[PDB]
Amino acid sequence: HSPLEDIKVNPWKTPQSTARVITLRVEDPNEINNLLSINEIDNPNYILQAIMLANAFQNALVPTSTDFGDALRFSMPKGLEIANTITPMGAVVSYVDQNVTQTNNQVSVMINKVLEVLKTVLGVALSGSVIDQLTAAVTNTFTNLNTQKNEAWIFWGKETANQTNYTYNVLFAIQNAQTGGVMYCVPVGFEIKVSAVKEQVLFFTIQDSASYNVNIQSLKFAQPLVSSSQYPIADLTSAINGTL
Amino acid sequence: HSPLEDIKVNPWKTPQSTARVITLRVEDPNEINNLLSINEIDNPNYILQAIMLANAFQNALVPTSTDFGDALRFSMPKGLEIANTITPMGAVVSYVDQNVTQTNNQVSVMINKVLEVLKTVLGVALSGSVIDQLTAAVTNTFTNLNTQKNEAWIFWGKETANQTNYTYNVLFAIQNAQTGGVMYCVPVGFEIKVSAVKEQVLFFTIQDSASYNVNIQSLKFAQPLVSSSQYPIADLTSAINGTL
Ligand code: NA
Ligand code: NA
Repeated sequence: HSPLEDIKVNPWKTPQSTARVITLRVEDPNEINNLLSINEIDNPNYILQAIMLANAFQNALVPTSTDFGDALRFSMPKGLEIANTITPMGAVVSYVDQNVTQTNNQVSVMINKVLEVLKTVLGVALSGSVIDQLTAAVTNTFTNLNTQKNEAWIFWGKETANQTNYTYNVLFAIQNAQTGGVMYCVPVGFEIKVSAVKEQVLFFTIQDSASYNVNIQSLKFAQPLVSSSQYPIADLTSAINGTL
Repeated sequence: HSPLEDIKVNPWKTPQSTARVITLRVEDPNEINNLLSINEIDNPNYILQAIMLANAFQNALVPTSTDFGDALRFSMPKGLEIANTITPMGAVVSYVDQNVTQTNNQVSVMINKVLEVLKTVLGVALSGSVIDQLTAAVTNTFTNLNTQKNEAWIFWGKETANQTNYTYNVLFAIQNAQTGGVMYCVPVGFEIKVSAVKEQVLFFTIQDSASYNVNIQSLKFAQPLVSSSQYPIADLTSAINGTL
């Protein structure tokens, strides 16, 4: 019942997203998949294609060294080998195998360091389109670990009084305006040593301080798009199960 | 190359889950959906059914009072009305509309209070099967809000020097051993007042202290299962878009 004011437009205020977010936890899959699958898609007709890329790079996981512990991590080298075998055929655009370290800094700093590596792998345009999920995904690598601790993508290694070893395996599938005719796939294998006992790590936040020695292995894989709109849903159920 | 030791079995050590987790962020859906869709499924053939339940309860969102701010929240009453219209037909098993409050306690405490309400709605058996996602989902209602702040399920209301108002809309779809022949659907509308400015709230952790006044509105809806294995994927793309 008030008067209608003229428009004051703040060109910096970010508008609320219209993006729909759906998370699926698939109990007891026929075939085990140890990659957290994070998908940024504008056309659901490429969901099947995204899952099938995750199915493939499952074979690029490898055990860590015995001195690290009993863990699986995505290997950049084996990833390259596997990349070649994927059909429809496609190209490895970039790859990285790099150590990241820090001393007595906040976890937030470490997150930014890791983000800097994955942003280099994705590139500016690609980073921008997935910035929210990318940030959240790296955040959830170092914090929010309690609800994740027994999940299929995280593996705990050696556990001393001064240090905890663990691996974390996440995969990004991107298909939007910035990808055009290809879907991009970016698996990431984290091998993390952190200067805290597990009980503390399980409840680490961005405010907590810690020293890290971290190895990141990743690659970027473009696969030309293949719509699946005409295939039955049974084919998607099969891809999720890893039996397709 | 070591000797093979006899088995020492600790019956309390939780085994690593085999559950596959896939998150979809669907850019620019045809129809906007303001519910975070969290799905606990053992058979992907019921994914379509889960999305279609989320599509329906979108219509049960309502604006908050003007004094709260410009926000949408799932309404338990309107939910009941909408429940009746859903096909295939089904039953409202339980519903809640309850205030939860706390004074100068840790955020962790508040999370537990809310969890106690949603566990009452789900029941013991049902709670147990989805305990990890349920805990994470309530955790992400009060913390990890920075990467979420501009997403479609969270709305910011009035923002004073002493208080922040916001709503949070999440939906659980459950289909597993504990559900049998029905899928369960549990939408949740949070109306949250918290005794901190937004800048602080955006970076609240479980360790932070705050006073809350929170209204929770939810219901539990059983729908007999309908497999979609024979339908084309285009039908799933359509359900995601809200055009089916
Ligand atoms: Na961000
Ligand atoms: Na838990």
